[PDB]
Amino acid sequence: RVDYSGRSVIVVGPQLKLHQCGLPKRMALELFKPFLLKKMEEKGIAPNVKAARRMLERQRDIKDEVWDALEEVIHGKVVLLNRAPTLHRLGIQAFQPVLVEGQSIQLHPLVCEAFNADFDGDQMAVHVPLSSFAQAEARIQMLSAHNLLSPASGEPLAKPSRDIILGLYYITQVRKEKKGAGLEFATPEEALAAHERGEVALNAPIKVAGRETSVGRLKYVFANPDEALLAVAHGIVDLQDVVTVRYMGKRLETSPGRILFARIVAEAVEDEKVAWELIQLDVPQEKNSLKDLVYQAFLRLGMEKTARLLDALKYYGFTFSTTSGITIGIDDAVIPEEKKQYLEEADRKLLQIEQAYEMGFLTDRERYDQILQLWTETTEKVTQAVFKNFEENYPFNPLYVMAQSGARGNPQQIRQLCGLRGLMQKPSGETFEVPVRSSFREGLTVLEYFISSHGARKGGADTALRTADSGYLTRKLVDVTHEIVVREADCGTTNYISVPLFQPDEVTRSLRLRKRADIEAGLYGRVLAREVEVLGVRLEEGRYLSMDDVHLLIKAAEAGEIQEVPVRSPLTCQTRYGVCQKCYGYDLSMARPVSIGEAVGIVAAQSIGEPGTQLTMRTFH
Amino acid sequence: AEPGIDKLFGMVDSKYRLTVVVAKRAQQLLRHGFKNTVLEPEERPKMQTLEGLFDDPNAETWAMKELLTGRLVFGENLVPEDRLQKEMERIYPGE
Amino acid sequence: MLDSKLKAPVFTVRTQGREYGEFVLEPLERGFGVTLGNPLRRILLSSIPGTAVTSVYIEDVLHEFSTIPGVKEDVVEIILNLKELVVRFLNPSLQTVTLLLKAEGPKEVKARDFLPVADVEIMNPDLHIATLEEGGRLNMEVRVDRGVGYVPAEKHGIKDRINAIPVDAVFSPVRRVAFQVEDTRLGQRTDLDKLTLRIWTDGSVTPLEALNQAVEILREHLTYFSNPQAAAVAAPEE
Amino acid sequence: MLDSKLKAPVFTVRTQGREYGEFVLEPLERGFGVTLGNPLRRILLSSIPGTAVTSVYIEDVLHEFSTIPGVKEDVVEIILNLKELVVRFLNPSLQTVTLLLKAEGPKEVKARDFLPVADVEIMNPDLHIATLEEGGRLNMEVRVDRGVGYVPAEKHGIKDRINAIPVDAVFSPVRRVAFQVEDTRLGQRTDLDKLTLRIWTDGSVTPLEALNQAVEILREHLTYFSNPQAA
Amino acid sequence: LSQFKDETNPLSSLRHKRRISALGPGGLTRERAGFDVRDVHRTHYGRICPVETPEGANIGLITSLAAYARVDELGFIRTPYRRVVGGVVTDEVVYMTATEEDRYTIAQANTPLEGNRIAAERVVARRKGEPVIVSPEEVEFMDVSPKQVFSVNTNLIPFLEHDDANRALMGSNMQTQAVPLIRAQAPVVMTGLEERVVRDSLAALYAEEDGEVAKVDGNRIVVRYEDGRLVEYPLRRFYRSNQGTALDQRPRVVVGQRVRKGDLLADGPASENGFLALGQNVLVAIMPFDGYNFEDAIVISEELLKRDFYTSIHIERYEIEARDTKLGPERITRDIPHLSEAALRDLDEEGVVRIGAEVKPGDILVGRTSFKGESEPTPEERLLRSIFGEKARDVKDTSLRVPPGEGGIVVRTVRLRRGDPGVELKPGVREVVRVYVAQKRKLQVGDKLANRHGNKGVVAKILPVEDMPHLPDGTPVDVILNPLGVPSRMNLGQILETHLGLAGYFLGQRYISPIFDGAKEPEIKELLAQAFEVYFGKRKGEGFGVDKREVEVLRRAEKLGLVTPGKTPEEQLKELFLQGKVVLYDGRTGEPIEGPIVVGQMFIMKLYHMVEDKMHARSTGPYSLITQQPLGGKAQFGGQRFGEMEVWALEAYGAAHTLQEMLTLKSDDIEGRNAAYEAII
Amino acid sequence: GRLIPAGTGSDFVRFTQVVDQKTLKAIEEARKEAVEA
Ligand SMILES: Nc1nc2c(ncn2[C@@H]2O[C@H](COP(=O)(O)OP(=O)(O)O)[C@@H](OP(=O)(O)OP(=O)(O)O)[C@H]2O)c(=O)[nH]1
Ligand SMILES: [Mg+2]
Ligand SMILES: [Mg+2]
Ligand SMILES: [Mg+2]
Ligand SMILES: [Zn+2]
Repeated sequence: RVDYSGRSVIVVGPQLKLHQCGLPKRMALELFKPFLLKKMEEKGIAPNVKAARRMLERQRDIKDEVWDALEEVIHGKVVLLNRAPTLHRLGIQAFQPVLVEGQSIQLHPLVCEAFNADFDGDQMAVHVPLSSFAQAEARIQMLSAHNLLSPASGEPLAKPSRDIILGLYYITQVRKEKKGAGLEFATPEEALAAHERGEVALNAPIKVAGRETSVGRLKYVFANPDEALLAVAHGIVDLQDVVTVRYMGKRLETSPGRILFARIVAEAVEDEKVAWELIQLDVPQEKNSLKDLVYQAFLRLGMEKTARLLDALKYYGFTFSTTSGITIGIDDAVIPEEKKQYLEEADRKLLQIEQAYEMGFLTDRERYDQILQLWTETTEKVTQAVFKNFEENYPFNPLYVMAQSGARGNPQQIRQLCGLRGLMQKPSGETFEVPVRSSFREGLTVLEYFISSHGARKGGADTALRTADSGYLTRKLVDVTHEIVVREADCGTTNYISVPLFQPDEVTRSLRLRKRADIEAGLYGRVLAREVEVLGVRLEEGRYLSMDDVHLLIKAAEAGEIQEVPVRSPLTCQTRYGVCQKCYGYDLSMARPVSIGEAVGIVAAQSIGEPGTQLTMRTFH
Repeated sequence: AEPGIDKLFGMVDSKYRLTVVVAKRAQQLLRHGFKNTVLEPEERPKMQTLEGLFDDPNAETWAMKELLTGRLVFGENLVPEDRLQKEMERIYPGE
Repeated sequence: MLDSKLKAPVFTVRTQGREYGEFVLEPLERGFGVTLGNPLRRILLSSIPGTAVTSVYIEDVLHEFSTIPGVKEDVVEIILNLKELVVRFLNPSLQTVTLLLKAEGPKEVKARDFLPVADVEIMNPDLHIATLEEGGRLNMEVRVDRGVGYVPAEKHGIKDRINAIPVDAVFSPVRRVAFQVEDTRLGQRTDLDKLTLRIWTDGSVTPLEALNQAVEILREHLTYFSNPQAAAVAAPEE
Repeated sequence: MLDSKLKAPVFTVRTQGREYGEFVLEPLERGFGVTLGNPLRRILLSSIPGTAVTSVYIEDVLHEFSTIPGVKEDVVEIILNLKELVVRFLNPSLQTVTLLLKAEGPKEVKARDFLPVADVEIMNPDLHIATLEEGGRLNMEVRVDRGVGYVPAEKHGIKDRINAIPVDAVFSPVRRVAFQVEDTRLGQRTDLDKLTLRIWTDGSVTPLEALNQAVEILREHLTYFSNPQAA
Repeated sequence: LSQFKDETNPLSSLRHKRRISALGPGGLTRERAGFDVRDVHRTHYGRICPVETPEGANIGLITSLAAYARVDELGFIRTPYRRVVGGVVTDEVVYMTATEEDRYTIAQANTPLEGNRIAAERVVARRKGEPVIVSPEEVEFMDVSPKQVFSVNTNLIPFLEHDDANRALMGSNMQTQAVPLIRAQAPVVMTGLEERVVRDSLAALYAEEDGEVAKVDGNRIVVRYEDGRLVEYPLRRFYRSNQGTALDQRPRVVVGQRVRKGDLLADGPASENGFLALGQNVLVAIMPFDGYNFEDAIVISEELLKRDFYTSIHIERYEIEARDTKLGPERITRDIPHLSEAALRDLDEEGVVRIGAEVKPGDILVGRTSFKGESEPTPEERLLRSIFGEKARDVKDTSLRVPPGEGGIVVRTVRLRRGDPGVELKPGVREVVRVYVAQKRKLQVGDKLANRHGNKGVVAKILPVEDMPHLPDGTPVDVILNPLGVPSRMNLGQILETHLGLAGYFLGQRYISPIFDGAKEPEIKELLAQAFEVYFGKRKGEGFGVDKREVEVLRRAEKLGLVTPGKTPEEQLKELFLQGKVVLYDGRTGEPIEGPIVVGQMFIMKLYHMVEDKMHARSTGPYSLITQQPLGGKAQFGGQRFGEMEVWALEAYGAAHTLQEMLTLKSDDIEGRNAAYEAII
Repeated sequence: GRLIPAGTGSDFVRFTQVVDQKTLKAIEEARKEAVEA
């Protein structure tokens, strides 16, 4: 147990900046007490410390001159925060107190994704690092605005998340307008005329003898960027409508919100040049498209300038999300017309199957196994149509968006809502031959509801079976990796390994390129054993594999110039009781080569046991 | 973030040296008052309280500001043992 | 005591050129930050004394989609070279004026080739509208006006010539306005506001003026709550 | 004929009792419906000052969590009523008053039963405070204070006597504020705002007064725009 | 198998008697038998709630008995079935066992009927577990109620059928943590069991025969029954539960009010006229608000606090001992030796603190003086106290103090010396003083909030009403619920609740949907249809058309494909209102929210405070004798366990010094912790 | 309870020293005190 600690409930802190937290001053004045007593002596608040302490042992005796001294202690310093369960490095993150009133700790909502904490009352604990070295450590190597990327992937781990996406997606996204069809005539104002009497929409897809254009692109041609938003201001048009704008000499056909975004990024990076050549001004922003934006802005522009970008993006997502005004009324659960037509068929084929079993042609399990396959294909067919619908008829439906934008919920989730929950397993394991036919919009049967509670149970007796202890794996992995520290810089050995780029799984021995991710995995930030000369470029022996290069060698393997890569591993390291810095590679949380002294084995263990609570418990196929 | 975090990373070969440098530097910087400060009157850190700009008590924050001007020098070896435990006391009052 | 009336707010202004300004106001009573933000902003975006082109006379075009011979900018391109052009006056009388531009050959065209007709003092010195190269020639009679806001062509009537076309009216000489309200403290009062406003203008009017006169348009507007007439309310019906 | 500027419009009232008033303003140019009609709504909802019970003393009760013999209401509920009581300070300089209420035997104690004070008008004298039974007796004192915003028990001592109860004080006398912004035409121009601030209040203040005040506030606020200073 | 009685509220007190555990004398946890046993069995239909159980470790082990369930003379759980013969359903209802049940083809509760008679081609029926579509002729028994499949805490959630079981489990569970509001409301949309729980729980006080009321005060009621009995019923007043939450009655009857048997005389602590009153009904807009509801976080209209809406009265009990000692008896004296007397005011009462006083942290409930030090004065203090006048009294300040982080105001003290009235003393303990501290606890940033469909979130921001989103009639909203906490959950009942609410709000009504019967999508739009009158069908009779911002929205609305292009700007809205969404105005600007937002009434409960999850903070204090690791006092809160997992956390981080100082300086380093303190001072 | 063998507790960095441009004259404090006569 620790002597400068504390705990409380956590309430989100949007206004907060990436490297701070909302803390009860009430809390701080325990925690920082002795540090405070001095400042009280340094100031006229006390004659001596015993009197200064005395000044405080009764709440109401505490003069309010005092608090102006706590803020004064704090200035500069940082607290830590950790959260059960600490399943990796980032369960502890340093921030700067912002003394707030009340009984709870406000907490920036970007470190949310790392800490794995939400606000149905998760609590965090706070510690104070004491020694002028501890704080040194804490600020330079635990501050929540220096640990942007992830030790497991390389990928950024403070990204636009929820509301932040929902916001950003909706103002970059451009719209499609149906009442206009495909029409081909003379442009002049003959085009505008149909829109004047309204037969053509505005961002309807249209192609007159000339090019492919909106209406749209024609009616609204803007001189500069701010002339555009000045229009949407006066509500003459939105950031969703498609339009023509001029910039840096280019004549572009986007939306205003595309620019707004292409600006939001521009400004917060102080570098309009390196700004615009990172934006995908051609698609809506979402979970990945930003996740990338960040990463780029992290090699291209410093870690420090990357911190700003995250709050700027966070600030807009919010603001915009509010006024954007989504929700979820029951009517947004938009059921497709096909669900009948399919359950009609499925219902009638179930006839055929039952007649063919009533007859003698299939055995019991032959009948059983048939019916289920039907539903498998069926449960898919529904899930499919549900989405084509949301793409063709309601491409802005709340659910549909949150889904697509990586703001919330997956295919199978939206299904159970619109489509059909489908096959439920029994408690013994064997699937019920009868599925839940309803959806959540329709409301389940008193007995459809029972059916679906056995696997509803199992889906709890599998995570609670790892709640009591699944720090189990990491225990084991730490017990055998802890000693491994990066000791030597170069531990000087000719030898290596060769990562493959092709898989033999079309089988047997039917070759094929391994999914991008797979490669990125074994290649990112490794150190090159032997000069690779591929695609009119020598990647020189002893290089540090830039991600750009992990993409280049794939291009080169697609190109057909390479099949293996001579990479240096820890698998063949020769550091006496450790691992050299070149035999490791990048840091991964930073896009640099790993600095010496790094607890590499511990990171190893955690990283591998962080996600153990999300490996499907026992074999269910 | 913290001032020139990236640049201060570049000054050292490894992450941790800069942590050792900064802390150790701060130790002396807030041992001998702030009498050792290779950082001029006008480029010193400040607060805003009581309506009055007064220098930042945060030693750790000074050393970082300091090293950022390159005025310091660091290495594995620079001086002997207790042989420094007297030099800085005499040039900057050790009371 | 617990306590009393409010501290007089220090309206801080740091100026930078003739298009941009930062306006800090603090401390404000919790919520007033916004209560000032919005109404001032929209006024800054819909009211300030503007002057815009609304109909452009064209020399050698009957249909506004050609590229005029001997000139490598479009009809559509050149009109947008006009929307970026700042005009100011010195006369109270002017409610609408028309200007003239003439040139062809291997020279270099700017904004000064418009005639200083009447009090119209054309602001931006070096501007770019078009470049000619050969025997292709052009000479225009572009119409200017005085009004406020943003007006689409398809939303206004009465045209200049039969050799002219309706365009979009960029009146409001204020380009972009930002303001973030943020929690500020007064020794014992964390609840208070702090308003920071940021104004961008076409260089016609000083932002500080646009502000001054915006705040005034409000002050001035608030007086129209004066000369009251009474009426019956409504019906019970039940 | 200066073709750039406009003419002054028709402010008009439409009051009912003491707690409702609409306020129309045709014509207002495009936008100005919200532009103007809003801020007021904040100021109005937030910052118009009123009056409200701040301290109760009942004869033999020592604190809120207590029950008086022959009295249905418990002190927590008796108070909860007084939260509603609305009073008028007729003389602007009056800053507080302590209403008195004795009552014995069978009767429903209303806000009328409060001992009269000069220049102080109980606006809902029928508000039910407590019902006492045979043998029941409730003698009380009740503090009232002109104030603004929302000051809650914990945030004031108040301690008249040393058995007083300091009650949560909802000060604003402005009970709700809508504002319609419909369209009106002036022949030619056919896009013009009809601003219509609708302010129900409580009785201590007139929709009109409240409105007059809020406007004055915004103005008194627009004051701090002049007088610069660079940082 | 015996434990503290849950009594956070009446419902929790009733769920606890209806509990089943496998633990105790029968094999427990160490052998687990997981996936088996913990799995909901094919025989649980109407015998156990498939959806009530503790979360985490003790899942499927502890369990709650289904509403209609019964334990027969032998001890086997029986659910009732009505026997049907020849498709003619009889009321003759049998309580079959588990085994008896497997002998029949029982049919589900929602078979379309025609009086006695089944009006269905295919009848949907269990055949010893396996569901099969069958013919009437084959049926024999039928399900009594959709209810009979679930516990009571479950049966209180409207639109259960639309609610995924996971998130509805949470609901069943959190109603246990309902804590009586002082404006306890029963919900706006009810299931039926509301009255029946309050009675069977003994939450309220009912009349045991017909008669006339004699007396009514806060204290008691005397009633004269038709037989001649004038019986007095005390109204058990401001009593302390196990968990603090105040149990006590409040009368809902006036003098000489003639009355029937079983009629309500005093409401529960959580009954609003015999109706289970666990939380409060509120106007909720569902939508994102500037991050303030970022991940299950929730925002709160200041206006909820002025209405004393989520206020709650909490009694906290303290004790203090007067023990005999080897260094000589210690006292409960008003004369504590220190430096103050102005800080003894509320005390005076010869030790104890006067019934009525405010207490903040640090203030003294009961003063106490104890002998400590082993006779002699300190080698340093012997030189010290002499200068002042060395009485140096051999007594110490062991006075019972207000634990840090709020107390409240005193309601009752109890001074028990020697136990001579018939109270069993504690060995070597002279006397004991109790104090009781009450506090009304309003809503506050941190307070947590729940709904029966499994929505749980913490009050992350209490905005002023000047900022809240408002309806056209100026009515602003009470609570703002982000919607992202919903697709992933799949608890649609919360929306079927927010809609119906929007109706009953203006319809001036409340409803009773029952568990699998209940309101359907047509009737609700139809109820919204009549509600659109109240709301809008009288907006023009006041002289107001439509706003210039409703124009602005409806455009964007019809594009979203929400409303019909072509229909009238008036009746475009009516459509839009039947969907549940209305048109909100951003309370800040006054502009509208692009697109419609579904407002409406939803019922919400303030989840209860545990002291484990009280706000804690240590700078420094006591230390275990043996191991010498930091320890808890009463005024002092110990440190946080710094478990292996957190240790790795920093190793990983190369936080060298930091780790070590968590491992020495701030725990077991006897020497250095002292060395540290001084340096910091 | 010993210092950790990593991070800022790795024999690699640890011994890193810091000094200032003026106390850099501690080399000339011992520089001019040797040869006599
Ligand atoms: N990396 C990581 N992920 C975790 C962790 N815990 C939960 N998750 C992921 O978060 C998502 C939803 O988590 P829950 O919090 O359970 O969802 P809920 O809100 O519906 O309850 C899941 O995937 P998802 O729905 O695909 O996520 P998303 O797309 O919503 O971000 C899950 O895999 C963790 O400790 N580490
Ligand atoms: Mg979650
Ligand atoms: Mg949680
Ligand atoms: Mg306490
Ligand atoms: Zn190696």
